Amino acid sequence: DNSQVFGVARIFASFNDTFVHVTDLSGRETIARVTGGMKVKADRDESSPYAAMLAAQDVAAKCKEVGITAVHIKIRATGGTRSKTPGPGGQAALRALARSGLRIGRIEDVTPVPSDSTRKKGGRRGRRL
Amino acid sequence: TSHCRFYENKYPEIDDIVMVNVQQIAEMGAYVKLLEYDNIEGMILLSELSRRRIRSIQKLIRVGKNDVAVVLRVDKEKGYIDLSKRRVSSEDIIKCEEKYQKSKTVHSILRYCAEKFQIPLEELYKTIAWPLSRKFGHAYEAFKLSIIDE
Amino acid sequence: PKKRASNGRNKKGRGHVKPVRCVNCSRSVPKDKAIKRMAIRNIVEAAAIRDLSEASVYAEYALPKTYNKLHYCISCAIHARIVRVRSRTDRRIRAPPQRPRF
Amino acid sequence: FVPVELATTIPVEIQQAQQEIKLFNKWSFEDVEVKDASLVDYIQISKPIYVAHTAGRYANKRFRKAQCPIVERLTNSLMMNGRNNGKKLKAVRIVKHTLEIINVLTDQNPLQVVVDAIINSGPREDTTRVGGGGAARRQAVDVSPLRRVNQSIALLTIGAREAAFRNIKTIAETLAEELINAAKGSSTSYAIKKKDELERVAKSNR
Amino acid sequence: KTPVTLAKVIKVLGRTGSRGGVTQVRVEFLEDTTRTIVRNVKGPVREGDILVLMESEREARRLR
Amino acid sequence: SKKSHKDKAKHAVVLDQDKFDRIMKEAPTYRYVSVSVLVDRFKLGGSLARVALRHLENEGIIKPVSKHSKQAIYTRAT
RNA sequence: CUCUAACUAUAAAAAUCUCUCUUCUC
Ligand SMILES: [Mg+2]
Ligand SMILES: [Mg+2]
Ligand SMILES: [Mg+2]
Ligand SMILES: [Zn+2]
Repeated sequence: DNSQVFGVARIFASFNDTFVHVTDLSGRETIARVTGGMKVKADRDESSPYAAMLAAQDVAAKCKEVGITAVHIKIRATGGTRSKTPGPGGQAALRALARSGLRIGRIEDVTPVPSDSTRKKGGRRGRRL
Repeated sequence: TSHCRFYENKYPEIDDIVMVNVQQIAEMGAYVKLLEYDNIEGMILLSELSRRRIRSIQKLIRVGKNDVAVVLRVDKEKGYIDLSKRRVSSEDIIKCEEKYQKSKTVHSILRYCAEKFQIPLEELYKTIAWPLSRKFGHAYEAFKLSIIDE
Repeated sequence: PKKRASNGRNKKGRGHVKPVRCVNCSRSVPKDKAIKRMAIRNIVEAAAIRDLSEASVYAEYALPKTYNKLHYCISCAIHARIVRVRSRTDRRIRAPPQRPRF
Repeated sequence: FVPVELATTIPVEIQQAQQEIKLFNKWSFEDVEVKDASLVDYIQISKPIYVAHTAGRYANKRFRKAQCPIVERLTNSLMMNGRNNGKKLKAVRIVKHTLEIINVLTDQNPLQVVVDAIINSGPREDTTRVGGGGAARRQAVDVSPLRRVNQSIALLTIGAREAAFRNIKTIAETLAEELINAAKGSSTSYAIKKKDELERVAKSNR
Repeated sequence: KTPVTLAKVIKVLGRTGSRGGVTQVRVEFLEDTTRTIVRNVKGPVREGDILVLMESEREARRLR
Repeated sequence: SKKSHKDKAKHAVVLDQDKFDRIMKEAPTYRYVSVSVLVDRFKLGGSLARVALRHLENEGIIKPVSKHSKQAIYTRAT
């Protein structure tokens, strides 16, 4: 190591209100819980890339204040029962973290996936929007 | 002269709740005066206007009335107010109503002197407002205590 | 009338198939008539591969990818442009539409 | 300096040493430039002109508009709400009087004042109504250089109009004062005010 | 803060938007010419122009 | 319709001795004075404003540079 | 006559409808 302060970004990117929540290597001690909805006013563009980008920039400022420079991102979607698909905001949050000085390492896909559990929501014919 | 803002300073603070008076609508939204803070114009954007979908606009703004809202960002350099109507709690709406009525009562009280003695309203309100609003609460309780014991 | 010889199902000898739930509309549908797309994707796009690269220790990273197998319904698939209504004589061509990227 | 003998002599101020072509024989197309590097090639001060009115065929193609002198474009856009439509002669005299006024108050070669007002008055980020049906909301977009220039100039002339209407103040003076207010970042200018409002509606609705 | 940025378009990426008036453009920044970004611009554009951006972080997709 | 104009007289069309002195004193220190610039300072109605302007062009208090109808450009002399 | 690589992203609302229907051999 080059005397680095490693961290984990572990982005959670649903289809609404992208989450950015950095913690230590132990994963227990949280830093900069600020999310996408924190930085947008509509309460509905929370999934938009702008919310995630501003959240990531504020996280980066907090990390520079606390010394964490290089990161280990754990990209997450809602997964499980819900669509198994990454949200649009989380990727933009990851890019914004990449820009603002910080360094990356070992980006991970930590999407929780079931082995056909949980007879899940929707009914037979499913969504009828 | 209806002037000389109710509270300590002319320029509204951040994320603060107000009730506003509507005067005109150009095309985007409406930059309308305020009777909760100093009379500097505060502008509402249509994205932050109606809880229901935007199909009729003249019935929800009702130009020339009092409407509860909350100011998002304030420009204290030369005077621009970004003002928002939607994200207001159903329980804080009562807070806005009561606070606006209290400030209205203060305005009504401290106008009689300025018009009876033709002295500056701003000067008299500046003299009176130091023990008035900042002591520990609104003026009305202080005025009632004073009439029962000055 | 017989629209498709294979009944548009692709079961033909199983009697019953285990249903699967659509990714978007959440409709239960037989797993064979559950039009399926292997969404194999790089975890970030080319507009950010650079941004991540110069902000990366461990030069020339493998940049791990994300894989998924989307089990659409048919209504979502036709609505969300995955499957297209083709002409009568062109239905009988089951090859993928000619090398998406060449 | 080189007075020329003729059977009919054009007067001295028009005849003496004017191989330095001037707009109205008082202001130089030299010593004036575009302060912002972005808008260059779209504020055409390169070609010297003696009268801000030419039989220009400046709308046949997509981008022959940028070859029109900026002063001439201001003249043609000055006369909107064209009860005065046509009547470029009076527009030319209005803008010429405006240039004289700008020369009087803080001279600074009024050509440079016009350029500075254009630079400070053209919005840089705008919005567009592309929200489909349900969530009718407006989204941010960047502004093209020519679009920036046209918005600046039209906003300036419409501000001159709003000042001039049913007002003792003459439109030459109104437009001149708008150019003083727009040369600096003064908020009293109507054009700068609308520019800032549009910039903010773009900023907030990214 | 005045973080105004300048970028020269190198390729016009057709025209996007339901209105049919907004252009996608691939602009390389005048500063740090090695980097390119695609953004939306309202108004007439041609390659070789230089355009002004208040923000340079935002990547612009199709406007639906 | 409504009494919203609330416009006062706002003008004295014919000068007095006091306004005569104010005009002849504030004639300099103004780089530019026009008909409506003179109207702006409330000291004249405006029809006599140009009368006063040309009457300040008697001993060269204010030099003229352009003499077009409805718009003449006058700058203080030094 | 030797060839197995690249990807994006929308579902607001929208009901109803009167006559009068008939003619081809050289
Ligand atoms: Mg449907
Ligand atoms: Mg059928
Ligand atoms: Mg099938
Ligand atoms: Zn489906």
